[PDB]
Amino acid sequence: GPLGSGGQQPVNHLVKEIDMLLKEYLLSGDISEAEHCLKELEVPHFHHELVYEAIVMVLESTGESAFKMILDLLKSLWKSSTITIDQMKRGYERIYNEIPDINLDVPHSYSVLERFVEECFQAGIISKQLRDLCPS
Repeated sequence: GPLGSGGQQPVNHLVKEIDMLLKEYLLSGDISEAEHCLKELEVPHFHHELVYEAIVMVLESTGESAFKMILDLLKSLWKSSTITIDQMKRGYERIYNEIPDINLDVPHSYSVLERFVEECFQAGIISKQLRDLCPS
């Protein structure tokens, strides 16, 4: 019985779906093709992570290239009945509790989150509650 790293099996396949999905979309540039991959799976209890990862993705990035991609990506998924109101709020709240160094160290991401949040406020996907939760 050689080795022995954990008594469980590799079940992190779903995690790769989003990782590859986001990257793929950022490469191609089609929201219709992206949603297609998400439609294949019916796990609404996981998609919540997609939003967060998507937001943080650009938050750390450097350019509006991904900013509009992610924002427009989640925006469509929200009105496409793919991202319930409880999902977005739950995904955004994570940002307020997942910005340890993203804000302090390397001052630039914060300026993005603000624009990303305020931008959604006008889209009609987030209520004053969430927008108010974000630091301005």
